[PDB]
Amino acid sequence: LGDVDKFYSRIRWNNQFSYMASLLMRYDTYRKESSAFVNKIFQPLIVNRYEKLLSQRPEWHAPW
Amino acid sequence: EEYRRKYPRIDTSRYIPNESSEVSLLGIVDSYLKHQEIVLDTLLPQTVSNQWRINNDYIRQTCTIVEEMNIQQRKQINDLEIYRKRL
Amino acid sequence: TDQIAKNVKLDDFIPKRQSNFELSV
Amino acid sequence: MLCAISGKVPRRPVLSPKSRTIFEKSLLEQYVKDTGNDPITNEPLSIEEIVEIVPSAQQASLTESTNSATLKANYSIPNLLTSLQNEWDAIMLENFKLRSTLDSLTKKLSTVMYERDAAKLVAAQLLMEKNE
Amino acid sequence: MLCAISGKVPRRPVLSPKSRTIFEKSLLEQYVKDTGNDPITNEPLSIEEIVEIVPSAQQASLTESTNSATLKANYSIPNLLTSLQNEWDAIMLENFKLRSTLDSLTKKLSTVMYERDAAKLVAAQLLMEKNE
Amino acid sequence: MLCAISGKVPRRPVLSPKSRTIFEKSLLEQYVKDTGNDPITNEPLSIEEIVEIVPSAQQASLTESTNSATLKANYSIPNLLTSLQNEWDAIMLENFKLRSTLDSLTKKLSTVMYERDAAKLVAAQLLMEKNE
Amino acid sequence: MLCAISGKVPRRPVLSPKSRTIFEKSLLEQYVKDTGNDPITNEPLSIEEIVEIVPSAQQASLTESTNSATLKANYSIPNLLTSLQNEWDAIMLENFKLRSTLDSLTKKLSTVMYERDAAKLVAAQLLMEKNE
Amino acid sequence: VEIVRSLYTKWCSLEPGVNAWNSFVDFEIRQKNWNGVREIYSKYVMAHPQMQTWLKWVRFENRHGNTEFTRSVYSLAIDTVANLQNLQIWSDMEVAKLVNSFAHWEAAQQEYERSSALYQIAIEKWPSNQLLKAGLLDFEKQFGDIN
Amino acid sequence: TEVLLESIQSKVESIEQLQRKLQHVQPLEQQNNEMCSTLCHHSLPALIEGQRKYYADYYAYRQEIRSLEGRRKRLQAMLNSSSSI
Repeated sequence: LGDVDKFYSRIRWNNQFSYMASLLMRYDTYRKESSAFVNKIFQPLIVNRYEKLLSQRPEWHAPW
Repeated sequence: EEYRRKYPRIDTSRYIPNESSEVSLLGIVDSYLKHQEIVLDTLLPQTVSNQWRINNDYIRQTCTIVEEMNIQQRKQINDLEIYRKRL
Repeated sequence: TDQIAKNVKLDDFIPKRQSNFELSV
Repeated sequence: MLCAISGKVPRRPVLSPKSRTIFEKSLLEQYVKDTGNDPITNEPLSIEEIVEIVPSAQQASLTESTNSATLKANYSIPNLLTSLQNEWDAIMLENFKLRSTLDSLTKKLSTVMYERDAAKLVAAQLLMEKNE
Repeated sequence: MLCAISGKVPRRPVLSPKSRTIFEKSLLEQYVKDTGNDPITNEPLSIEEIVEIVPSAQQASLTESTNSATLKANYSIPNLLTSLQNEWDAIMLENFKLRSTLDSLTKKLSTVMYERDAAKLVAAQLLMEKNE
Repeated sequence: MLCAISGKVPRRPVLSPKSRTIFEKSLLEQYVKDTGNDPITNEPLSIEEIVEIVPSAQQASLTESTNSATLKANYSIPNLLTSLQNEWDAIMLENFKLRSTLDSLTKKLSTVMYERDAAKLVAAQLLMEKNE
Repeated sequence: MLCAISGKVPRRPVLSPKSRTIFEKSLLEQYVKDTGNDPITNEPLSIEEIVEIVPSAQQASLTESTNSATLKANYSIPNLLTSLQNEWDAIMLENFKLRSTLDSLTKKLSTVMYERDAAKLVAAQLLMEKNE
Repeated sequence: VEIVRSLYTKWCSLEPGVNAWNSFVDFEIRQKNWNGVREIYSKYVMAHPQMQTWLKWVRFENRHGNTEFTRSVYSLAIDTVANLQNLQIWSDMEVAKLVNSFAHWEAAQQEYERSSALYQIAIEKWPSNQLLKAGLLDFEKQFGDIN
Repeated sequence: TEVLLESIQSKVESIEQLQRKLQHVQPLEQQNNEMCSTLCHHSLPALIEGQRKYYADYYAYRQEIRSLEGRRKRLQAMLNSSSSI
C-alpha cells in the first residue's frame, strides 16, 4: 500500500505541485549550498576596502 | 435561500461516519481521508509557502499599480479642471 | 532616525582614490 | 494582468488585436464564435486574428499559485466539491445582483431622460414666449 | 470509436499510421490491396505498416460489462468537469455582457444628468429675464 | 473502445505503439512521464512515440451528441454537481475495495511466506539430524 | 502575466509580435533601440511593430463588481475543475496499479502456497524416515 | 532607550574604536536584546576583524545563545580566515587561538571526531603554523592516544 | 466495521496533526488577505469612481467647447438673418 501511496503522490507532484515548487541562518543556508565571500554573507566595508587596496600596485619610481 | 431550497446540492454531510453507517459509506470516507492524508504529508509542505509568496508578490505589485493608476487618474481630473478653468 | 550628527558621514573620512589609483582628476 | 471578461488570471492568455487587450483563450474564442466581434470595441474579429501569448515558466507557476485550492491546508476532494459549489453560488448571486441593478438603473435612466426632455421643452417654451 | 469506412464499431480495430485513423482490419486490408493508398489521405500505405490494435483482456471483460448500467451513466468525470467548464464560460460571458450594459447605462445616466442640469440653468435664466 | 487505464470512453484517444492499446492522452502521458514505460507491456516508451488518434468528424459529432443528448435531461448545474459527487463516491468505493483486498492478501501472503520458510528450516534440521 | 525580461508584473505591458511575449514597454523599447532585435527570438523587430497592451478601464470596473468575496476567494472554477481532473487522473492511475499489483500478488501467493506444501512434504518424509 | 540605541548606531556607523562597539554590546545586553547583540557582532567583526572580536562573539553565544548559533559563528570565523588568508590580516597566533578554541568547544560537546577533523583540515590548510601543531599536541595528550 | 472506524479515527488524528504542522503559513495568508481587502474594498472602487468623474467632466468640457463655438455661430447667424430682411 505504501508503494501505491508513493506512486499517487509522485503523480500528483508531477501533474500539478511541481509547477509551484539574520547572518547565522544565511550562513547555514550558504553552508548547505557549499556541499568575494564577504559580499555574499554580509550585506551593506573595512575588509572590502583593504582587499581592494591590496589588489592594486603602486607605480614604480627610481630611487633618489 | 430559494436557490438552496429548490435545487439539489452537494451534500458533504453524508460523509460523517456513524455506527449505523453502511460499510460501503465508511469505505468511501476512509479512501477520501487517505488521499487527503497523503496530500497533506507529502505535497502541500513543499509548495504552500512558495504559492503564498508568489501570490503575495503578484498582489503587492497589483496594489502598487492600482495606486499609481489612482494617482494618474486624480492628475487627469485636475489637469482637465485646469483646462476647464482656462476656457 | 537620522538626526544625530547629521553633518558627520563615514564617506567624508574615506580616501576616494584608494579604491582606484588611476582615478582621473 | 487579468482576463478582461472573468476578472481572474487567464490560464491561457490571448490578445485581441482590435482592443489590444488580454483575455482567457476559451472565453474570447467563445465570444468571437457567438458574436464575430471583439468584446471591448465591438469591432469585427475572427479567431485567426487572436494572438495567443506564450507563457513563460514563471507565468505557469503564477497561474497555478494564484486562485488555487492548493493554497489552503483543508485541501481535499470533498472540500474541492464544496468550494466549487460555493463559487457557483457566489457567481449566481453576482448574476442576480447584476440583473437587479441593471433593472433599477434602466428605470432611473428613463426617469432622468424624461426629466431632461421636459427641461429642454420648458427652456424652448420660455424662449418662444420671450420672443413673442 | 468507429471505423472511418463503415461507420460501425470495428470487430478487429486497426490504425493507419498515415491518417492516424481507426478502421476495421478487413476493410483497410482490402482497400490497401485494391489501391495501395490510405483511404483518407491518399498517401501510399502497405499492409505491413498497418498497426493492429490489440484489445486488452480488461477491454474484453469491459466489452461484456458494457451492458452494465455504470457504463450507460453518460456522466464520466472528465465529461462532467468539461460540462461545468462550458457552463462557467457561458455564465462569465453573460455576466460580462451584463456589466458592460450596466457601465454604458451609467455613463449615459451621467451625460443625461449634465444635459438636464444645463437645460434647467438655461431655463432659469430665461425665466429671470422674462419676469424682470 | 475504452481507455485501458480508466475503462471509460476517452476524450483524446491515443495509441501506444508498444502495447498497441488505446488510452486517454492525459493518463498515458502521466504514466509514461512517471515510469518511462508502457503500462501494459512495461516496454520503454517515450511521449513522442505515442500516436494521437485523430477522430473522424462523425466521431467528434457522436461524442458531442451523446454527451449533449444524455446530459440534456439533467443539464442544470445543480444536477451536474450532484452527479459529479456521486461518481466520485463510486470511484472512492472502488479504490477502497481494491486497497482493502490488497491489504488482506498481503497479510495472507506474509503468513504463508513465514510458513514456507519455517518448513524449509525444519526440513533442513531433520536432514542434519538424520545424517549425524 | 509577467514581463519576460524582468520577471515582474509590468507597469506598461507590451506584446512583441515576434516572440508573442509580454514585456515592460521601457525595457523592450530600449532593447530594440539598442539591438534592433526581439529579446527572446533575436528576430529583427521595429518599434512600430510593438503592440502596446492597453490595461482596459473595463478590467478595473470588472474587478469592482466581482465581489470582494470572489477576489478573496483564492479559488477559480477553472482551477478547481483542473484540480479535480488531476485528482481523477491520479486516482485512475492508482486504481490501475492497484489492480495490476493485486493480480501479481495473487499469482505470487499461489506460488508460495505450493512451495510451502512442498517443504512440508519434504519435512514429513524426512521425519518418517527418522522414526523408522 | 531608543535614543541611546540611535546614538550608538550612528557612533558605530562612523567606525569608532573597539571601546564604542563594546559599549554598544553592553547596552543591548542591558536591554536583554540578544538579537541586537547578534546584529552588532555581525557588524563589529567587519569593522574590527581582530580575532579577539570573533572570540568575543563566540563567548557571547556560549552564555546567551544556543549551540546551533555557536557552531555557526565558529564556522563563520574559520571560513573567514580561510577565504581572507591571502590578505594576511590575522597573525598565526590569532588563527591558532581560533582553531584551538573551536576544537576545545567541540571536545566539550563530546564530538571529539569533529574536533579531530577540524585540527586535521586546519593543519592541512595552514602547515606553517607551529602553534597549531602544538595545540593539537595539547589536545591529543588528554583526549587522544599514546601512539 | 470496527477496523474501519479505527482506520477512520487514526486518519482523522493524523490529518489534524498535519494541518497543525502547516499553521506556520498563516502570517503570509493574513498579509495576503489584508492586501486583497485593501485592493478590493478601497483602491479599485476609488479608481472606478475617479474614472466616472473624469468621463463626466470630459463630456462637460466638450459641451462647453461646443457652446463657445455655438455662441460665435449664433452671433454670425443673427447678423446674416438681419442682413436677409
